[PDB]
Amino acid sequence: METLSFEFPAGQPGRGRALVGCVGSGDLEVLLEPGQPGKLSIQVQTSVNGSASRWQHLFERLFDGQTPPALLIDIHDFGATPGVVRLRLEQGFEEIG
Amino acid sequence: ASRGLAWFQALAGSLAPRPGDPASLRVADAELDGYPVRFLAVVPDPDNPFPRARQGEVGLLEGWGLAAAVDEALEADREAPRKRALLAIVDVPSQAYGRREEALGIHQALAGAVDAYARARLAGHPLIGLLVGKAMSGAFLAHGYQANRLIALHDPGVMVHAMGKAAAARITEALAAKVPPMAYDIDSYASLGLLWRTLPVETVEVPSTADLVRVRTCLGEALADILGGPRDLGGRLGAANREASARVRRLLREQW
Amino acid sequence: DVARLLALRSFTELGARQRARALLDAGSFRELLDPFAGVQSPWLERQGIVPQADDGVVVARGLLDGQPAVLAAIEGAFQGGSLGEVSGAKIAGALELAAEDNRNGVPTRALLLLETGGVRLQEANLGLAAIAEIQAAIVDLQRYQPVVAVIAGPVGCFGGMSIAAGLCSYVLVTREARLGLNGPQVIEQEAGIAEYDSRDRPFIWSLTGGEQRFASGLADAYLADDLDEVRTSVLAYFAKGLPARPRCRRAEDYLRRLGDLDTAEQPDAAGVRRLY
Amino acid sequence: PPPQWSRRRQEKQRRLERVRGLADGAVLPREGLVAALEALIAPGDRVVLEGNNQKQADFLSRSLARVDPGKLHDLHMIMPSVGRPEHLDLFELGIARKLDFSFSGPQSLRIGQLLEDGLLEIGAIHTYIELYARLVVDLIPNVALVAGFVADREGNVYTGPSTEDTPALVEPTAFSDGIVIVQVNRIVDDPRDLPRVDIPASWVDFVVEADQPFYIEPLFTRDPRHIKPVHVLMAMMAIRGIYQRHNVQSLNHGIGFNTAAIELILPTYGESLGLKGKICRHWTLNPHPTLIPAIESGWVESVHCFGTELGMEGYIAQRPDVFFTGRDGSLRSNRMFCQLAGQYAVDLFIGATLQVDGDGHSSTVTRGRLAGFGGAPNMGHDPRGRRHSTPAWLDMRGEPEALLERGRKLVVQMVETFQDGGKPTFVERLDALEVARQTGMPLAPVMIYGDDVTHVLTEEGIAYLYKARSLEERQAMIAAVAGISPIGLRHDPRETQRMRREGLIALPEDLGIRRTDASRELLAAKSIAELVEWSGGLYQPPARFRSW
Repeated sequence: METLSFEFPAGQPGRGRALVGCVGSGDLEVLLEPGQPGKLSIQVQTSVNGSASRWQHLFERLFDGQTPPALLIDIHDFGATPGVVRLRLEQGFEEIG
Repeated sequence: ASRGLAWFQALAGSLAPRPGDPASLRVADAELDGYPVRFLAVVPDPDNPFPRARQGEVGLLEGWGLAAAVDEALEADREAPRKRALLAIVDVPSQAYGRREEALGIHQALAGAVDAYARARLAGHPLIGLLVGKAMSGAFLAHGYQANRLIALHDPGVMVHAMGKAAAARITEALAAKVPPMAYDIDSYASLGLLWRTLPVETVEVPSTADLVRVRTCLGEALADILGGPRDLGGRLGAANREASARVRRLLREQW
Repeated sequence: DVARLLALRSFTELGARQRARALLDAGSFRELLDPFAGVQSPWLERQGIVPQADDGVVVARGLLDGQPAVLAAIEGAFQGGSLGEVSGAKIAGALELAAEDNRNGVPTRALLLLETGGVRLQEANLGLAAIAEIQAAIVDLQRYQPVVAVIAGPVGCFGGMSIAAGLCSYVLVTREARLGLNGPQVIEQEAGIAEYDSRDRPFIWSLTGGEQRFASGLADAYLADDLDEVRTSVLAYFAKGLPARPRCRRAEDYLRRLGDLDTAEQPDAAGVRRLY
Repeated sequence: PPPQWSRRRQEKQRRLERVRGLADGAVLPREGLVAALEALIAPGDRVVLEGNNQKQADFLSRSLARVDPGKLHDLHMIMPSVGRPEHLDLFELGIARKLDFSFSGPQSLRIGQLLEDGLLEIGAIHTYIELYARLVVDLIPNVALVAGFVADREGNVYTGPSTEDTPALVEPTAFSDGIVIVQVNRIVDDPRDLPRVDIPASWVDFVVEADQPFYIEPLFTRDPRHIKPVHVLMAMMAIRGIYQRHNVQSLNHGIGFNTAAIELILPTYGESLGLKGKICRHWTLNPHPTLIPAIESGWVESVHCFGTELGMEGYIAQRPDVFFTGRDGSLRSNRMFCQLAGQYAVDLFIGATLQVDGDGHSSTVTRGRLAGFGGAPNMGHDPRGRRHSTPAWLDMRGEPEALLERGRKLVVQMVETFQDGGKPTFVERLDALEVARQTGMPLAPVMIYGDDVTHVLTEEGIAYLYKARSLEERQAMIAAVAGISPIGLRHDPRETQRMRREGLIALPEDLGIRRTDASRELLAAKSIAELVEWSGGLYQPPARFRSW
């Protein structure tokens, strides 16, 4: 298991909160709460070791040319595929707005 | 005097207009991360030879002047190892409204600007539009809207639209929050997928030291994101709210 | 000569689709995204406005004197020809494909029939974004083929698309054409009745009408409102290829003449013709 | 007929007399079967042994494994499916040496293991109908060990819903003086109590009442509980961006959850597109329990079946307008005939895989694991002998007025960019390359070659490979939908818009699909119990799938 931190340029704080998912094997939960303006802070706890650059790529693509709301995002992952991860993150961002 | 003026000075240091330019234009060459850059900003000239273009509007001299400044960089860099970046600092309240303007063909002058910019972008110059305030109508078309990448300051004073709130409401308050293409706020505009980034600042009228650090870093990343990639404006077709723009192009090639 | 008067074939009489079918080579007309495709504004209904199925623009492929061509024509009768998301994208997308044709060996030319009052307020920022792409696409395409813009009336050409018109290799106009950035009423209400009187039609035409634009060199051809004559002029200018020195590349010269102008008093049609 | 031209018939005659005392006409005593097998089979024999996909002749299989290896050794095993422990026991025990086969599932590791130790030699990995083909050319067999439900005393055999590979396996053996042994669940004294004849007595040499009913594997049955939103997303894009786009009328679904998801959202998502009766009317398919709601909803006009899925028998018998049934009323599957139809008579194949490389080459063979191809090669290729047009098959032509340009079958590889265990699906090099080098195979065991694939479908989108005009363009398209896999990382995201606009790829939003709309709520049935409900109680799930 490791704990990873990411940070990205963001806009104004999102203003709702959301929880999506579950820490079942092959799945993850995502907590999304309003953050500090201009900044998106992401914490990932994952069962899969050595996956930092994978998570980096995932977020890079997700936020490519589109400034998300400034949020605090806490992720607890039990080995979800990048596909499942992406889908849940999009589900989370959907609810927050 | 204007957000555009403040930000040109904050970014270029220079502040006196070049001899040869209209007094409504600020141009300065420099570097960004060691990459050659030319700043361009339209700003108010209360002594404008044209009376209707004295509160920051893009009029005859602004359009043709921009054309000339951009053509200057385009020609100077025709063989240079690196085509210089063009950073349009956008803060234009509108097109100039007047008899001189129409009689002398203000539409044609604004075209000169657009033509220069677009020719620069096609030739490999990276264009970045930095929206620090108003970006209205044909003024924005002539100054800014041809950019590879658009960046807006996330501030209520930053506004993109085709006409002023007064004019819209008179030919008709902000019920337009129902319809994203009709709204004035930068968040709505962002939702159209037309901005590469938005960034909130500390003190929008006079950028702080921490603001300049973020903005310059952002411009650096935009520059990097441009270089070596497609020179067109296809990056503006990604959002759900512009679904129909993307679908039309798909349908056009199927039938072409 | 009653026979002649009974045989008048006006160009401005025709609707957009009619103008487009008439200018293209007989038989070659083929519409893209035609009204049966149902590709209409996604924005107008929720606003209580009835949509048109082609969103007020006709885009057709065809031939101009044997040569590959695309023609976009704005229907001035719908929304006053003001461009929305779809109508704007139809024009921009077509210009874009024409440039790409040219990079693949095929010398596709674009003909633009501009009956338009600018940007559509109910789709404001999408109309303006599209116009930016229309303009980019004109500049791109004109590295290979001249774009001919025809301005005929009755609406004329205003707003963002007048800037697009200024970009075109060749601007052909009728006497009934107006070509200008701001519409008369808006200038009146921004700058006062003294600046600009929106009810004085002869005044308006004196500054922004086709005749004046041609005489002052802001237009390249001045045509009779006659179908044959307009097609003939169109075919001739495409055959000229790209101009050596288009209006747009003359910023230095315009800036210099504008410098010599005493701007203290309001110019008139005659002064402008003199200044240029 | 002259002696020197009838050696096979003479050899059969000598084998038959070595059991004439041991046997009662065509009927073998269950007690002396092991003795019978050591008499009827000779060392070196080519022995066909039913590991079909579902039906197992497991009594014969277990009885063969109890044979004296000093009497039977060096047997050449020909098995469609090599799934059961006794199958590979034969090699470990030194009874068998060579193996030609098509499918392996669990034993994938063990086959590799036995191969390194030199206890098993692989002739080749086949696709089923390719394997049947060799049986009258290249691999004429000596013995067939197969299974049925019922026999009469004279040798007529009823195989019913589990007919499967049997007629394809028995015909080349029966008609080349080979020996055919059938285990049946029960032998009827009255030949009239045989519900139908599937294999005539003439083809059969011996029958044996099995010690218990022959084992049936529910190979293609998928528990809808395990279907996740990402499956549903891919399934939505298949229906919209492929089935509807190309007007697909007939098809095969490869095994798995990915295709099961398509089946389960036809009556919801498909319904919402207004497509009932317009697509997916004719099927070559096992009777997937997951297809039950498509059938009840009226999507499915006909299904011809390779085999049967345990517990579907009673439901099939109540759907004779849809399925192929005999006069007794039960299903008549036929793996050979269905595979033939899957190749030549169907618009499209769609399946999953474990690895895809940058050229589209696809395989289930991973390191140490010699998985068989099964039916995927037969149905996931463009059948180049095909001449009859169909609208989907014609839709693949780049120039529909070019009279010399032929159509193509749709071949879709539908898979997540990453596999459950954390490995990427799209790799720079197939594991299969190193497996070939380690195993001494002349070529990499590729399931489906990249030049056969018309569509790559991923949770990211669809790459329309059939439009690719060079290998390099095909690579670009694959990379555009390969996500953040090593192949996907080669894609420049600023190129995506152009590929979208040109129709080379479609993202969900090109298809009118919002990613977040994908969820289990679109599944017409959420569980096995809901499948039984849809079936009006007719579906009887095997124990494995029961929650009651």
